[PDB]
Amino acid sequence: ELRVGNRYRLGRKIGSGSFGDIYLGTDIAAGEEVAIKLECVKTKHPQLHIESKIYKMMQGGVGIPTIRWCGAEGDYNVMVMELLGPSLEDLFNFCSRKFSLKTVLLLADQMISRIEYIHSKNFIHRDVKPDNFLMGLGKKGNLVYIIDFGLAKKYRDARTHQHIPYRENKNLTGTARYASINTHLGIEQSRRDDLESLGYVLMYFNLGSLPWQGLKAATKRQKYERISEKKMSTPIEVLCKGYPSEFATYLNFCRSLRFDDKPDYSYLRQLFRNLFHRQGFSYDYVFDW
Amino acid sequence: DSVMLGE
Repeated sequence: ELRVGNRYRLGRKIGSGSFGDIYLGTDIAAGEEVAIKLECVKTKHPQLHIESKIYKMMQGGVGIPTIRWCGAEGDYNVMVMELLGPSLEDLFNFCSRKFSLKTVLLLADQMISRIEYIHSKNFIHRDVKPDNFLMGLGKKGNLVYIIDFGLAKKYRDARTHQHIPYRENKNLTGTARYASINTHLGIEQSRRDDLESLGYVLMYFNLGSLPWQGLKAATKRQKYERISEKKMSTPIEVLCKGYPSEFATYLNFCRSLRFDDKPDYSYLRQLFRNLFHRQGFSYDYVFDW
Repeated sequence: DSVMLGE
């Protein structure tokens, strides 16, 4: 029977990450279910062992999945991880693509925290999006995890904290729907851009849809140019009309951060915590689902 | 193509 690491029975495909497909797995020794990411050993741009080293630098951080085993076998580099619960995109679909304000605010607090923690370990994520956050299991069911470090990179030197240099005219790789404006302009990404994408994720949870989502084109890049100029031609005040102003204040703050600015995470988290208490919700971690 | 990883 098909086994990787001579211990993890391979199951159906359960998604597709960056530079690699994800499979359900079973630990035959424990009976525990796992996630298995595969990368063809003979790729010209190998990544999986880099991503697993980053996962190893990130361990201990709250909401970071554990790495069970990493190796090579057959046609694949193999990375085995802790299996988590549904993704935030899955759960958004589960709730008929509408979240309560309270759930948006509970998620926003935890997602800023995940991102700040990655930043404190000298890395930016660069693919902030609903599929890349997953809820925990059982006793960790109220905890938001961040996954997929296949596009992560150092934004600063690990000993001097010297920030990476500013660059322009980059053909960048991301998720078009959630990318920040600066990425659409070819600018080197940095801490500001993770939090800007979170802000679009928040408005996505709020609306069901984004104004630049579901556009018609033929070619791929000309579908990307249409997303880029609809996103840019949509003022934050018009995207966030009818909603509490904290979502616009959030997005406005992120676009006015400079390339190498350290974000004031505590300010942003406080924006949403203040509205949460003004609304009279209680931080009892009860999400919509 | 808007939520696929791409360029």
